[PDB]
Amino acid sequence: AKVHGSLARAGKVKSQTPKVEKTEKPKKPKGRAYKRLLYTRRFVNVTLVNGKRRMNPGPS
Amino acid sequence: SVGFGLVYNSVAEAKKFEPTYRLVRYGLAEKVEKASRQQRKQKKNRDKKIFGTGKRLAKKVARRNAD
Amino acid sequence: GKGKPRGLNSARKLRVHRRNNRWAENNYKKRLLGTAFKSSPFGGSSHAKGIVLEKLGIESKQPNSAIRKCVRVQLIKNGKKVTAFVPNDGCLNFVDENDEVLLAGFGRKGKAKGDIPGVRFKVVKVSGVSLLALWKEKKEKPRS
Amino acid sequence: PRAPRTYSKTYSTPKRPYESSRLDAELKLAGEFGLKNKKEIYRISFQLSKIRRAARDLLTRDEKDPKRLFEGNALIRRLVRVGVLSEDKKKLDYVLALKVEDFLERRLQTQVYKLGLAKSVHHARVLITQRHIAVGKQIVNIPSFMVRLDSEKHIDFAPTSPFGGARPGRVARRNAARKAEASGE
RNA sequence: GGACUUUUACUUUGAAAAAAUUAGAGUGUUCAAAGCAGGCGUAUUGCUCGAAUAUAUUAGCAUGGAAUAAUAGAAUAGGACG
RNA sequence: GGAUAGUGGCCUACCAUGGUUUCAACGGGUAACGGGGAAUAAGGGUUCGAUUCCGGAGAGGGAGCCUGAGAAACGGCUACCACAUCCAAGGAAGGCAGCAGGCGCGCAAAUUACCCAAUCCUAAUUCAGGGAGGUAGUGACAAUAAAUAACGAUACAGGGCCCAUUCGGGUCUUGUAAUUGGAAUGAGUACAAUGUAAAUACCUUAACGAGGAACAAUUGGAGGGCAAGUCUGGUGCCAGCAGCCGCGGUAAUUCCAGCUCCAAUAGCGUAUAUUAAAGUUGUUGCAGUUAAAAAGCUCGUAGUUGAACUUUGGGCCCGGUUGGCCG
Ligand SMILES: [Mg+2]
Ligand SMILES: [Mg+2]
Ligand SMILES: [Mg+2]
Ligand SMILES: [Mg+2]
Ligand SMILES: [Mg+2]
Ligand SMILES: [Mg+2]
Ligand SMILES: [Mg+2]
Ligand SMILES: [Mg+2]
Ligand SMILES: [Mg+2]
Ligand SMILES: [Mg+2]
Ligand SMILES: [Mg+2]
Ligand SMILES: [Mg+2]
Ligand SMILES: [Mg+2]
Ligand SMILES: [Mg+2]
Ligand SMILES: [Mg+2]
Ligand SMILES: [Mg+2]
Ligand SMILES: [Mg+2]
Ligand SMILES: [Mg+2]
Ligand SMILES: [Mg+2]
Ligand SMILES: [Mg+2]
Ligand SMILES: [Mg+2]
Ligand SMILES: [Mg+2]
Ligand SMILES: [Mg+2]
Ligand SMILES: [Mg+2]
Ligand SMILES: [Mg+2]
Ligand SMILES: [Mg+2]
Ligand SMILES: [Mg+2]
Ligand SMILES: [Mg+2]
Ligand SMILES: [Mg+2]
Ligand SMILES: [Mg+2]
Ligand SMILES: [Mg+2]
Ligand SMILES: [Mg+2]
Ligand SMILES: [Mg+2]
Ligand SMILES: [Mg+2]
Ligand SMILES: [Mg+2]
Repeated sequence: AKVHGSLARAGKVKSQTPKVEKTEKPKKPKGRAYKRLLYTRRFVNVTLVNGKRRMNPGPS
Repeated sequence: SVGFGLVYNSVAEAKKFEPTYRLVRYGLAEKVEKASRQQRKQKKNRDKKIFGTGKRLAKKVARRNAD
Repeated sequence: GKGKPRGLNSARKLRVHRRNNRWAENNYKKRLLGTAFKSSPFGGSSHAKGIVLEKLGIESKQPNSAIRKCVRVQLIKNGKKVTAFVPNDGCLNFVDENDEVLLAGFGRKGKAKGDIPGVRFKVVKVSGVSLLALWKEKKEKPRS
Repeated sequence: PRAPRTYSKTYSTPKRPYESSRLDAELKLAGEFGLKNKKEIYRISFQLSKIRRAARDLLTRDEKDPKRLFEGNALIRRLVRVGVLSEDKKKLDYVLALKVEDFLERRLQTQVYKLGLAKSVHHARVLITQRHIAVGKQIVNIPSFMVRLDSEKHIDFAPTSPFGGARPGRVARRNAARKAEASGE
């Protein structure tokens, strides 16, 4: 069907999303320590068992 | 430190049977330096363009200073 | 026994029969006919670099409504003209015209990809500088 | 024109990329023996995989076959030597079984901790790579060393470094240099 | 040494067989991928284990088998032995 | 007969009419050098091999030849063809599919460095020569090992647990903590020795070298397949996503971001090809009434295939290798 359509709007939404800067955060350990940090988080102490389990829970 | 060593039956014996870079390391032999390896090659190739001793070719090219 | 000869001396027939019937295999057929070398815009190779002629407004297929930003490209080694897609958002701002671009396949083995009709290629680099990199802030587009 | 330098890869990778059960089972193993990689598990499974293959093939052969007896015993005696294989099950129908942890349990990473000396699997790691401890007077910085079980008795701190005693070292001697300089003349 | 022998397939064992690669034994390259080293002493005048084995399939050669499947024979007797 | 080192239609003379083919000759294609081998792991297979070893062929394209034991040689010559360089215009000269290096070509690939110390080769030869070869430089081709942190104390909090009439925190650690604590090491830097032909790195090792401004890990993804949010902001069938199914037209679990989370991690994404998944090429092992597929019918050569039957049964002997009960 149609081939020449308007090019004017190219980049529209990315150009108009309000920029918010990355916020400075504690540096996460790289390597074995991160695996460790996962292990103790995922298994040892756990967190919440509600209904099954949850990894990245929001306002629950 | 694991390593290797030799002991010759005399110092004359060593000097004749030893790699010449070792006698250098020790100081039993002087390092006589020469032109670059690719400098020598170039010298040879230049020499190849001359048949004979060539000092006779120095006079005939001196005649060119006239003509 | 339904067809195939079970005999101990029938090896020839059994070979020849398979040979014949391989041609009904799409992949086998392409490979021997040399379709890649003969047809197809790329020489059979993985990428091809070419030059931008015009910037197209190709409209999406149904049930989708959009305008997909694409460019008509003339491959250097060929002369073959090809329309390719310029991925992500903006990025058609990076291209312009008579520019050098690096085209790559769309993954579908020929076979144009999405709601984008007839476009079998996509842009990877422009002016040697890699659309991805341009798109974030990482690199900048060269002089001329 | 030189003979090719030969090489081989020491690991294999799981086909199903996301399997929640395998992942959990994987992490625990790492979190226990103190591994930074899934590859450090992948490697062992690959080594184990080839061993089981050899074992498998040997079993199909007739009992008391010359190849089977020779190669079979070698595999067994190798496995027993390092301490993966139990003395009680020596006959290789158990090498067919085995399992991963039996290999992991023998790493110098783990032996240094199992013996005390560390009191963490992670403290174990850092000590080893830091040019501490040893087998002989020979230092070993690789956590994967696979203690040979008759060398098990000789795991101890190095003749060098502190903890085996040498000299406190730059981080400590720095403070000792700040103690006598600030407080004294 | 003489005098003659119906033709094949299949299977067995063996000879002839480059190395590197593969499988694989031995050996603690600090581990490992590797390498083919090395290991012991009187470490002042030497002792010493190694550098295996397997695969190598069609064809050709050599040998054992005689089931399976072919081939040839004696009927115008122009048959067989002496 | 001639010719060759020599067999031979290799060539010539005379004579004859032969030679190959559906068991596929002849011809065509090959983005074809052959092989040892490579990739893919139930097996049977499939695909690949320009390229470290072996064999062959070539030296811009053809032909011809000198030398010699050996060449139809090309870092030898002669001629033609195509390139192409120097000049005083008369003439003369070149052949990188050797090492580096340049242009062109493209998706696609490194230094105009050092040395004969090793590995070996050649010569009249222990010595000379060797861009063979080694050395370093460039180098995320592929391959191996594996740093980016370890340990306490303390501040509430908890789950344990003995007691619970009821305050609870007490010593066994689970750790989330926005103040703390001294310990440790190489990444780098660097005397020195080691290393090396001489250097460089490595292995050693004085002096230095860690607290968040760091010596600060990435690359993709978070609707389904598929592991991880229905969080907040933005846009409003636009911009864009999306291998495939599908998202976006104003509360978007797919876009643009912030936060948080997942997977692999010194690596991870993409494109193209191939292999496994594929019993969707099927010998093992497919399907053909209606899903793709039995020729309208019968004859029939090539091909494949093809009933049963011919020394079986019984007797005697010899000596091997496992395994038992015993040693
Ligand atoms: Mg020279
Ligand atoms: Mg001369
Ligand atoms: Mg058809
Ligand atoms: Mg649809
Ligand atoms: Mg157009
Ligand atoms: Mg072209
Ligand atoms: Mg055989
Ligand atoms: Mg005729
Ligand atoms: Mg044919
Ligand atoms: Mg070709
Ligand atoms: Mg080849
Ligand atoms: Mg081939
Ligand atoms: Mg080619
Ligand atoms: Mg021609
Ligand atoms: Mg020639
Ligand atoms: Mg040349
Ligand atoms: Mg030559
Ligand atoms: Mg003149
Ligand atoms: Mg060159
Ligand atoms: Mg490259
Ligand atoms: Mg060179
Ligand atoms: Mg870092
Ligand atoms: Mg820091
Ligand atoms: Mg990210
Ligand atoms: Mg899920
Ligand atoms: Mg929203
Ligand atoms: Mg998001
Ligand atoms: Mg991957
Ligand atoms: Mg079969
Ligand atoms: Mg089917
Ligand atoms: Mg129908
Ligand atoms: Mg039908
Ligand atoms: Mg019919
Ligand atoms: Mg017919
Ligand atoms: Mg029959």
